[PDB]
Amino acid sequence: NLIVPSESSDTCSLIGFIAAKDDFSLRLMRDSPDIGQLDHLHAAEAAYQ
Amino acid sequence: SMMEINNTESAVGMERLKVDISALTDVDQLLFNIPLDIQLDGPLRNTLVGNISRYYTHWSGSLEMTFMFCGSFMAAGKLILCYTPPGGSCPTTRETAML
Amino acid sequence: INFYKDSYAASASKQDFSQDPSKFTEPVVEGLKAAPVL
Amino acid sequence: INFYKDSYAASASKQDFSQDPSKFTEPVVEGLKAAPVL
Amino acid sequence: SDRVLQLKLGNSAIVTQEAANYCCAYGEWPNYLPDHEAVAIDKPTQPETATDRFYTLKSVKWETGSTGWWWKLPDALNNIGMFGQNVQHHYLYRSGFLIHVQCNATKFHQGALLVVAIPEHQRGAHNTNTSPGFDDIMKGEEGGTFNHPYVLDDGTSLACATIFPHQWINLRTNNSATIVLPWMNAAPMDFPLRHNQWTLAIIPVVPLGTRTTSSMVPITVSIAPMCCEFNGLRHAIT
Amino acid sequence: SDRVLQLKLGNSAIVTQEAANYCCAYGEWPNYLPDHEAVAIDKPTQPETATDRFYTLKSVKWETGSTGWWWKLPDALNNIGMFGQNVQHHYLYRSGFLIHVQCNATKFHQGALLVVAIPEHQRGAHNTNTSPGFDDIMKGEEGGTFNHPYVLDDGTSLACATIFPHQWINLRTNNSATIVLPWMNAAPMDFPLRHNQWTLAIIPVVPLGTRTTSSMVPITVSIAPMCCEFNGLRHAIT
Amino acid sequence: IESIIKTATDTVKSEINAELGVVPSLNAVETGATSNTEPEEAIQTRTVINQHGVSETLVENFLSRAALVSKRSFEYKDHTSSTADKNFFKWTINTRSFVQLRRKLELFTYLRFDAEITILTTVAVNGYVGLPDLTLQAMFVPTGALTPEKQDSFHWQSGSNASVFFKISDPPARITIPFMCINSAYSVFYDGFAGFEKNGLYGINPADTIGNLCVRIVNEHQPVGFTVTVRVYMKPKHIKAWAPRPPRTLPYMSIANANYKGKERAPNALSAIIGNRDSVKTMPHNIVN
Amino acid sequence: IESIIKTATDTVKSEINAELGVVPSLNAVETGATSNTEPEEAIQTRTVINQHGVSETLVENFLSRAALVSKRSFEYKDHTSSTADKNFFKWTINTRSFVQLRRKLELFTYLRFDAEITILTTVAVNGYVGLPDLTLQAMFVPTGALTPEKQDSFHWQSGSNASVFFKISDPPARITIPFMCINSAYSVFYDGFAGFEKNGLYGINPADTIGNLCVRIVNEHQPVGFTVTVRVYMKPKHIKAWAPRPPRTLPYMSIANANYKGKERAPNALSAIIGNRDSVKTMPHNIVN
Ligand SMILES: CC(C)Oc1ccc(C(=O)Nc2cccc3c(-c4cnn(CC(F)(F)F)c4)ccnc23)cc1
Ligand SMILES: CC(C)Oc1ccc(C(=O)Nc2cccc3c(-c4cnn(CC(F)(F)F)c4)ccnc23)cc1
Repeated sequence: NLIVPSESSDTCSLIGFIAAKDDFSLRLMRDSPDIGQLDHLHAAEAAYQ
Repeated sequence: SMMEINNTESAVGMERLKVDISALTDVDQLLFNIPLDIQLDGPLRNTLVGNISRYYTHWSGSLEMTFMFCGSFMAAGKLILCYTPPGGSCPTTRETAML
Repeated sequence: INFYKDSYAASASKQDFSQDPSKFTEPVVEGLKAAPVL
Repeated sequence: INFYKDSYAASASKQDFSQDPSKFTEPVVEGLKAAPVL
Repeated sequence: SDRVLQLKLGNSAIVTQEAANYCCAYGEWPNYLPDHEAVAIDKPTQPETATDRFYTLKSVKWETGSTGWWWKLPDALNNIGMFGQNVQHHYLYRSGFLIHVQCNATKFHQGALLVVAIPEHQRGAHNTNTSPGFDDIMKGEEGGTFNHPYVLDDGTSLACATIFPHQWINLRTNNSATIVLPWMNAAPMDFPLRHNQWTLAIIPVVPLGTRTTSSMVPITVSIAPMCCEFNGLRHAIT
Repeated sequence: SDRVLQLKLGNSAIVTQEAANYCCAYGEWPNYLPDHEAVAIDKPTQPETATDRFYTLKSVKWETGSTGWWWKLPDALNNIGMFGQNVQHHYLYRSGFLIHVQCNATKFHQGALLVVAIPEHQRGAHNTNTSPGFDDIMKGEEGGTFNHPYVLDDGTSLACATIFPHQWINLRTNNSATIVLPWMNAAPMDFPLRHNQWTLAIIPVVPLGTRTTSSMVPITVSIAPMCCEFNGLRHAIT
Repeated sequence: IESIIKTATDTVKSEINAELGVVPSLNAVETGATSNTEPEEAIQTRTVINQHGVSETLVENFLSRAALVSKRSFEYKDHTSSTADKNFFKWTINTRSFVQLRRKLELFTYLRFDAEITILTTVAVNGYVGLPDLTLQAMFVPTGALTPEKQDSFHWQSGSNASVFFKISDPPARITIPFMCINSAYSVFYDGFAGFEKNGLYGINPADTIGNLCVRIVNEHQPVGFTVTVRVYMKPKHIKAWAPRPPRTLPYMSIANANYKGKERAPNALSAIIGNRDSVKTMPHNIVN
Repeated sequence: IESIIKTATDTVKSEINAELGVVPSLNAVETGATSNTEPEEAIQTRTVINQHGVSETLVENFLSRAALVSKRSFEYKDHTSSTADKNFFKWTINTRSFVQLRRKLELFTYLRFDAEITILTTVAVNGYVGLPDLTLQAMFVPTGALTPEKQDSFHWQSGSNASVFFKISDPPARITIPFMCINSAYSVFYDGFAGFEKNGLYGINPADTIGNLCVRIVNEHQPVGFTVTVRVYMKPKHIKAWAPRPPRTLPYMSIANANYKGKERAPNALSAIIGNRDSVKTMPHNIVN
């Protein structure tokens, strides 16, 4: 159990982390689904003016 | 890099990067689980390993998960962290996960 | 195949397999042992 | 003629004249003689 | 001299007095996975004699109307003995098989069985666009029966099936067939519950015939897994 | 330096930061049965990492009225994982055990547990001529509770139990105990369902006390079988 | 035993035999071995020095010729009112749609090869003003990448996807795709299910998934409509092949499975693969003079 | 310590441990070092000889693929009455306008590379008579040089500016631009102001200014109007990269800054980057049979 005295906070936090080890390998490069645009960015047109 | 394990409604911003643990009155209770799909939008996506891997299609090799306990010095406790190879449902009881 | 006079014209240099991940994973002044870290 | 950097780019490899038909014609643990088979 | 054979594996033995040599598929023998071919890094369990032993399935009756029978590996054994328990507790499996097929009758009987081991025997359905379902494929210990053995239930042909590892049981000549199968997969290990490496098929190309008094003529299948390895210890899927 | 310990067996690991050395019972370590001590002649199965791993039992609450707890080996594990499956399929079993007992509390708590491994802990009943029944003894994973820990439930005494392999958990000092047990039997192997070599006992000689706000204080037991061997492959008794 | 074979075997002369205990023409099919009877054992032969090469039946030569795998027509026009491939299409890459290449590939259980891809484009005016020299973009979209939704979507910027830009007046565009299975060989047949639940596809190995080919016209539409047709050819090269299979007899029904029906009557009916003759004593093309 | 790494690391077999004072699975995240726990320390392993190459994650391979950086359409017509790009345009060179290349480049703080530039041109008839084979001129106008004001201005005589002349029927025009920063590396991010007064731009290093790309049609206008679209691709090559950065999560707002808003709801909302599940105990795609 989590066991705490009266003067400690009754609720405590975990932070979780992840990494690859050095046996890790990646293959077949692709465009990432984490970014996209539907429009011109602001000031993109002004690069032509 | 930090997992967004608390990806729940009512966790806002930085609250999504921590899991809160409390004293329980029942033995061997489940605290949380972590989905391991890097492709689908889970706790692993917005991580260094996550964001770089999503430029690629195939992957191999081991992952490390580290947990830091951020209670007071006076807080004590033991947890069990379990990895289940695929093939069935996610385990809901410690006696199953322990295997 | 590069018959251009300027070396910046050449094709890409895909041969540098040197790594040092410890400058990012272990920038600690005293290295970790296999062993209580603190 | 292959000036590409990846070896999978190359032309086809039509030079492997190795055969072993006995793995399909004779997968018997004791080989046949020239001689009653059974 | 090549008509008598004893097979011994673990606590089980089979003797036959009317064999016809035996087949080692593609001239291979089963072996454990070497380190230069390994993928999964956890130490495997190698149960040896607990798993590497003959299991005898339910016998089927050879009858005048019989189209033939099939059993899928590992599926037919996934619920049997300590082999089945390791299958249920581990994500990954690897093994060969020793297959012994048994059928005796009188010297007044006639009939020929093609006994063939088919790698990746991906079945078709007949006269439909819909692919075979899970319950069409996954029969377990009972196995299935051929719908159209003449095309091997896959739009192909029986006549050319001798390209696969096989023997015949010809009641004139022999009462048993033996096939030794290596590990036969593109990956070095597999999840045993969703893919079958091998299908055993037994097809009566010449039907059973006699003019003596009739008796039930069973065909019996005995299968020993060989060099079983298991990785990814988990709870039982079961 | 002898307060931090990592135990790794198979796919399981335990770390502790407040140990007090660890006990190797009678100075022994587990080993496999050598040929000069063998009886049964069939080749044993040695499942290694499938069986030689920590199993964690249900935690018990340490409460002010607690008399202590006990678990019998192999009985407590006979239905757990691949260890249990080999137990059910084999007539004969042999192994050691690694026992890790876990109990943490605050620096304002007090209490001491005697953690003792008792070989051949043949129980008595209290105030009767009738011997303990099958259901008094065979508790499985849940284990039992002491009726009269002061005489160890066997007309003997707690005070002298330190002749058996033991550590203490003293909440002032340490939060875990570890005992390594060799094979401890007159015969080289045994039938696992009718005899227990070892009883783990945990007795609160000093009761749990604090004046902070109360929390549930569980005690957790983790047991790894070590060098498991099984002989006499059979169907499952189960 | 493995050996190098470049030409067919020579024949030695043979004499009369008459030996007791030696019967080379007798065989035992029940063992599963094919007959080992040599012609020198069956008849009296002459010496023949045989010079016939065997290179044309090499698996490399048998398989490494370019075959059509995809053909798609679409309208190049103003699509503002259409329901349709609106100046682009997506193709889920497969090799089962055209039966000539499919049947050859399915003679094998496992194949490992690199794929040479040739893209041929052709254009006609819709029902004439000349034919336009369009630029096309082909983009390989692997598993889990986003496919384009529109001709002008930003997916086409191709930051990390491989794209080839090519003209209709060019020679056909060509690239090699490496052998990209996550296993050591493609599973040509797969006796299994794709997922951990029971509802996954039968007969497709997830290990063999290639991805998507997305092809657009890069030009803005013209005032008039054209039909563009794209043809994709694959040529396997650097081929390894394992476990030869009995060939397909019945017509294919589907790209998704091995389902079968047969022709209504022989040849290649389910009841009769070979066409019928009147009797086992009838010689169908018998020479008569 | 620097070493040459061509393949992923091998795994050694490991035994049971039980050593006092040795706790390889315990770590101290507060030091800032990542966990050094090896798999051989955490579980019992087998020997694995690992043959997986690591070439595809080389920074050279990760970045050196051609990506769209500029796209411009203009009217090729008689412009005597127009308000407009009158048969030519000027582009102030930047790499921030198309998000796929931008996000990859912004994984790094400093980059040094040469830029391979590919120019793709396409033409459509305005709302058909065939497509004309136009000649175009691209002129690189560095900092402080005069840009063209008209299609026929004398700036286009290009006495010292680099110009490339290219046809629409040609393959795409290609040149390499050398690494031309006045520093040893481009500043991908710049925590500073461009001028000595306070009113200069935030976030742009003056050291990284490339200049202007001016593109005209060289032909006189025809009697009919066309739309010309120019696409510019950059490919970094001979790349060095320093100080990797956390990736962009929120949509970009602007080419001029890192300003952020997020999507209205998760994923990539400012309050929630990952999409929500019901609880920390919910497995969203749990296998059920
Ligand atoms: C846009 C440019 C830059 O990139 C491109 C990338 C790809 C293509 C294209 O069309 N490729 C392909 C078309 C058809 C089949 C394949 C296969 C394949 C399918 N199955 N198998 C195993 C078998 F044979 F056993 F079944 C192998 C593998 C790789 N590619 C294929 C076109 C262009
Ligand atoms: C007309 C012909 C003869 O000459 C030409 C000359 C140039 C071009 C053209 O378009 N060039 C370019 C387009 C887009 C970006 C760049 C960059 C760059 C921007 N930023 N950075 C640092 C980064 F990545 F860190 F941000 C590097 C550098 C040099 N060129 C660029 C086209 C043609």
